Amino acid sequence: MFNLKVKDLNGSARGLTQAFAIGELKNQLSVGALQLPLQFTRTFSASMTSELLWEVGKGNIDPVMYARLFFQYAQAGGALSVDELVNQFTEYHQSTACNPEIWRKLTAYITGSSNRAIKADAVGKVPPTAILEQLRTLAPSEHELFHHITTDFVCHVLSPLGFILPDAAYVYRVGRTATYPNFYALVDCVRASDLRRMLTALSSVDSKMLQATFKAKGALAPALISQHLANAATTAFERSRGNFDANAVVSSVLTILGRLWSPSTPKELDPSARLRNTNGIDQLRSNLALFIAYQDMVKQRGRAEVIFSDEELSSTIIPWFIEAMSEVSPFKLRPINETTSYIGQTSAIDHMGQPSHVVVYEDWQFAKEITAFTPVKLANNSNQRFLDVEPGISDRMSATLAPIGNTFAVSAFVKNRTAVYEAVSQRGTVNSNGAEMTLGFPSVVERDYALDRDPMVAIAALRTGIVDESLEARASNDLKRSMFNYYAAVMHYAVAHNPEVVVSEHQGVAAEQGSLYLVWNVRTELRIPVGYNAIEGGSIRTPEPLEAIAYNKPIQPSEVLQAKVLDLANHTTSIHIWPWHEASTEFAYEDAYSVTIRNKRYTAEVKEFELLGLGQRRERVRILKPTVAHAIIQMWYSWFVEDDRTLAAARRTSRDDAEKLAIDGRRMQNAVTLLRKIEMIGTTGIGASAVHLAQSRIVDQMAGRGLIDDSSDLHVGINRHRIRIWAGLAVLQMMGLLSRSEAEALTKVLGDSNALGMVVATTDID
Amino acid sequence: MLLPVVARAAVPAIESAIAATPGLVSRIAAAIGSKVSPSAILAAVKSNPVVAGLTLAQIGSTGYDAYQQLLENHPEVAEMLKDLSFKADEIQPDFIGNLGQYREELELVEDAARFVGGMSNLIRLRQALELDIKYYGLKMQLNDMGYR
Amino acid sequence: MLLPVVARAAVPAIESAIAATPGLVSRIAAAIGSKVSPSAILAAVKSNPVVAGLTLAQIGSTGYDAYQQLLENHPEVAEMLKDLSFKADEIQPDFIGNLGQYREELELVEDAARFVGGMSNLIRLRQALELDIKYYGLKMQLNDMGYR
Amino acid sequence: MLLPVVARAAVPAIESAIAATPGLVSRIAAAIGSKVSPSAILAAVKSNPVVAGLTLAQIGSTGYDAYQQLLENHPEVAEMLKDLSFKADEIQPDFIGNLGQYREELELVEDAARFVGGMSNLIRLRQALELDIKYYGLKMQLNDMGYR
Amino acid sequence: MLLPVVARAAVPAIESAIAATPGLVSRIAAAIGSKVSPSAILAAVKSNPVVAGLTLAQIGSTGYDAYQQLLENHPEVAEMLKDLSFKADEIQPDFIGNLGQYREELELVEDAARFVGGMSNLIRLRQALELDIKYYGLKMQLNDMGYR
Amino acid sequence: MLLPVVARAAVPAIESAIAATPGLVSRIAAAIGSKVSPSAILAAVKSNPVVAGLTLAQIGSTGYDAYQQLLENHPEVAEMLKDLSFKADEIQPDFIGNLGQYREELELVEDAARFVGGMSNLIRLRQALELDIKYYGLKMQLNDMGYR
Repeated sequence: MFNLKVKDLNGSARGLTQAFAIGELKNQLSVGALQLPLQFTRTFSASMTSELLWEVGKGNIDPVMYARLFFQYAQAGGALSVDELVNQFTEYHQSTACNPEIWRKLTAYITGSSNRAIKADAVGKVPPTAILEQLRTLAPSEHELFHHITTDFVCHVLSPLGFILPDAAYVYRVGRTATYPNFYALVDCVRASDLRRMLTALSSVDSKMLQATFKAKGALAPALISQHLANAATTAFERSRGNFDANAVVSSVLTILGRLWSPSTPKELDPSARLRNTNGIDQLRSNLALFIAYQDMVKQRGRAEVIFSDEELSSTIIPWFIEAMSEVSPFKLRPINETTSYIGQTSAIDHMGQPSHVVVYEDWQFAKEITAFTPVKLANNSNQRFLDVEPGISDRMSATLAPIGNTFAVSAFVKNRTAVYEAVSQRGTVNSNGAEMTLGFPSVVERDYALDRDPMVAIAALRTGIVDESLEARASNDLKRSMFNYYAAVMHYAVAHNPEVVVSEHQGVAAEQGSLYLVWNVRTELRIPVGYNAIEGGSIRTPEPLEAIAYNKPIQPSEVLQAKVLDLANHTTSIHIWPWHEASTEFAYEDAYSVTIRNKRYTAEVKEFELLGLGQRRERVRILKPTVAHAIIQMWYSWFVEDDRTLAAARRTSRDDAEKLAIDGRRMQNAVTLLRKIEMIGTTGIGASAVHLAQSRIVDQMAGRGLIDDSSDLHVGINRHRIRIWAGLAVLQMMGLLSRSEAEALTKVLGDSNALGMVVATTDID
Repeated sequence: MLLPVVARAAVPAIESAIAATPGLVSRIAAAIGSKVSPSAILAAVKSNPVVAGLTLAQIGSTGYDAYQQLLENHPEVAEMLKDLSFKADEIQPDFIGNLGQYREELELVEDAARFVGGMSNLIRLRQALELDIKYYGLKMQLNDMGYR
Repeated sequence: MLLPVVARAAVPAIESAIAATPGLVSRIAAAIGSKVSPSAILAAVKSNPVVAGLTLAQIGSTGYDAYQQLLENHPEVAEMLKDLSFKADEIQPDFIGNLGQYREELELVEDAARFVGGMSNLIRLRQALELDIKYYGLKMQLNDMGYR
Repeated sequence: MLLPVVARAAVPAIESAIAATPGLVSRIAAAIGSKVSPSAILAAVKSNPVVAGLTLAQIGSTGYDAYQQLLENHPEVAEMLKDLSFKADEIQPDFIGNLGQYREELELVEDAARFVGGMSNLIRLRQALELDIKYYGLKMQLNDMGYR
Repeated sequence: MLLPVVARAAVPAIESAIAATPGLVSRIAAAIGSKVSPSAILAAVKSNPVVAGLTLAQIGSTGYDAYQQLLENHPEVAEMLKDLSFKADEIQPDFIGNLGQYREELELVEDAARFVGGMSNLIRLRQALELDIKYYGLKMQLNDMGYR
Repeated sequence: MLLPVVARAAVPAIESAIAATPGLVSRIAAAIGSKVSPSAILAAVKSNPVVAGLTLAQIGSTGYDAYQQLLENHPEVAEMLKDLSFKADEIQPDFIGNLGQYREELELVEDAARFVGGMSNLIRLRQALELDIKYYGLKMQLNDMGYR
């Protein structure tokens, strides 16, 4: 839940405004003075890609995912750039491929014979950990990811010969890929293609002729192996050599797109009719991810300069970039209507038709699986440890979380916001301010849970535009990437729902030469402007991508948004080096149920192992964190509390009779559905066991006091509906899905309505 | 190069501090590592925002507003200046053995706080029990008259 | 930590209070728990907004504006700062026995208010019945002339 | 409670009024129902915005800006403050007997206004028929030259 | 033409410097090449922003804020103004010979930074290994009591 | 009709010019062509922005700020007021014959500019060749160490 004023959008939400995107700290940005229309029809979006685990210790070389591990080691490791990383890798590969001594020494080691041939029967086995440990000494570097890529190259070319043990395995995690390409991401997608051309020549080395002469003769000298490896190393090194700067390719192909996008380019510096008729410029011209990447380029750099020969060189640098993009990459070209279909929109309407509140939300799918593992060391002062999954606990919690996913839809939250805003509406037009916008993105709070980050700093980043410098790099570098993604996704939604876009050029203060921005030409049939513009002429021209959402109709999401759980079950024998401790949580819990029976209070404690079917308190086990479930439940809670606070604010100043009865009936209907929801949770696996244990702890405490059994018609029903509400809160307390402060405030809201009394009043008969 | 938006308020405050005293000019010249002359250190301030921030750390009486303005404009000068500006504070000899005497007692505070709820719930429960009896009697009499 | 928009108003007020009197330095040193030196308590203020609010609750003449500005720009310090800043009022011995004699008055007032409407309608009705007769005559004559 | 935006402009105004004269202290203590101490009336102001509005009504020159700012930031206080802060206007002796002589006049005025148009149109028509004839001749001359 | 926002700050500062001393009027007339009269140099300043920047660089004690505001509002003029306002710095005789002695030192610094991480990480690690042992004992004791 | 934001700075400036001297009243009455009374010229200023700008061009010392503010806020009056305020500059008889002697110089400068790049590139190349040789040696030694 992020609340913004659509009128004071500068001081309200600067982190998503286009003035901030092209360098306006002030509010000064023009209406469409000088204009040039454009029609976007494609975009480079990433796929539906989430993070996963991949293992490197085997004899395979997968070039796309070694490229991906370079991405994560360069960016998410705090290193310089994947451009510099691929440059040092080319230097390393040149030094080991143009050196004949190395490919003799580490074949002498892994064959055992320096000068004399080996027979076909006296063939032993050396594990790849040993050849890695001596490759570290022979060919030194400072990056382990080069020694891995050399190790499994030589294990790939020796594995049919039978000189290596297939035993060991070893696994890293790969990270989260952004959807919308930055300038730097375009540079990196050009370098990653050249690295993939490097590695796919190493991946094709067969040693079929070496195996054939081994079988035919019975023996082979180590010099044939040392030649057959050092030939293939140089065949990849020959692919490595003779490349373009990715920076100077992308900066030159984005600058000429700027100069033929803008309406006010000088006649001097202006692309001629040859390069303008380059095969492919007509497709890169109507592309939107390139527009926002151009804005980010001229934002960061400030200006742009050409280096290449602008007549014949640049008319054959462009299809190299087209091939780098059109290759299998993270970023694929798609139509503009495809990439942003999980967004939905609704609004609260006046009698004239004007919006008062507008809600924009992401449509999610509740993930309902969960895993419990235990970490097992290998040796002391060595973080090589690996970790064992435990069925019979993860199965219990999965079977408990699977009914809770069938009651927490995301459409049924905005559908309750709208009923609130239609039930508390007066009869009077809205003129004093624009229609305030709430945007419900569970992904913000989900990354706040996933990185252990305060939500105040993300809300502050979206509000005042800037990020904080106090927090560390592994959270700031994800905050800035997330913030760029939200700006880009807003503009894809706005352009895909208002395809009438017209490019201007900002030159008011003009701290740059030319920095472009769209405007929209949405037709409205309204009279009073939301935001601040002029509504003249049957249509409005607005520069900002959020007001163009504030004039739409209700839109329905066609696709859910999906996050998948990480994979500990399949590879359970490998050792784990990725940080398992940030993505797992400690699981221990204590709760207690109290009830007064004729002026005497009875308390029943309960622990988590008694609920989980365990007898012994185990203390090593850790749950992999349910961030999607927790984020959906947090958005639901914050919306429930906000709706109740607005109805309590409007019931006091209603000053009417029928509208006052409507507000009161709305509150009662609201609280009884909340109570039935929690009580339906408290009949699941953990909840029913908590009931059957807390009842036993109560009953064996009434043992000394002889008391007469009660009516057993209503009294059983009342005590049943109270114990189930307690169990339903306790299970969401014990899984991380609810804090104790918010469970306590939710209990206060349910208690001050006499909601259990109004529910039991419909289990009587008069 | 320092941006003019910072420089407009940053330069005359440093110049007024130099006109107040020249004894800090030798201090900032030995601190940054430039020439002792005011024109040389002012050119270093104009050409490097890190040198400007180190001068606005050496003087902070009048240069606090200019320091905040350079802070709000450039973040990277702050990210480097927190590392370049670090004074290890003096520690007492009795500090860790003194802190060992409170282990028995912070545990007792937390074992109360887990039961009561929050820290604020503990403080408000402590105040409510330490409160006077006549407030309880006033509460009972307002409930007797029919108010809640 | 403390925001600079608040701190640029907080720091000169504390500086003026310390320059005005040194006894309040010892007062805030005993109240917060910092060292008695002005540099230490000023560092505690600049480090922690709760400590800044406790100092602005200690000094009250020139610190009210900075205190309210901190309460504006820090909404999350407010409940804990209220729980820490609590002085119980001194209740009189005669108050609840004095209140016990107004149950006769208040019940009659509430019955008449439930008859009329709201308390605002009761007050407006009482003022209209207490109002002068010439207003009734004026209302009758303005209705007689064709005005409503 | 009182908003800080109101409170920053409201509290030193009441403090300056008390520092101006102490004769208003007993006046506002009798008007609200507080004790005669300025700390008591200041606690009542900071607690209840209706009491804050009554104090900013009792002091009139120095607190009119804080009164209007309270009335801006609190629309809820306005009707109850108008109900409490009421004083009856003194009526003239021959007011209604003087007003009875204007039924001849205002009927004729409204009947003329119906035929003319608006009251603004009747005022402009009265000024046009009161206006000098040289303007009519100048209009006819500019139309004689073909200017319209 | 020159911007009005720039001219409102640039014209009275130059005219104040003219009324201060006319040797600077002769100096800027020789520097730009206009006629020596104040009206002629002011008509050049109001017409050409490059000439306005040259004059606001010729007077620098009192025209610094207007000069930097011109440099804010006109970023296009900055390249040509920097090119025309350029002087060669007097280089030192022992400088490059003293610099060639430091290839042994900078290579070791950069080799250490390649192992550690960034230069910020190297500075922080050098500070930590320069730090006293009592802080390590303090962190061990807080971990011993159960505090991460 | 003049804008109020313009008029609130224009009207007291004209009033200050009238309070300075009354000869300017007769001067602007002869210039604009209105009645010589100050009320008539002050009404003409508020009635017509063209007349307002012509008055602010007649009086020059204090009216330059309000004149630039009028030129900011009124774009439509700019071309018309530039036409109405035109005076021919005095031209010298030897100016064109003195200018004719310089084509030999300017043609060579334009050819060298076409070769090098812009005039900025020509200036930078002329400075780079005019520079000392020790800078070339310093560049060579920083490349010798391996720094680029």
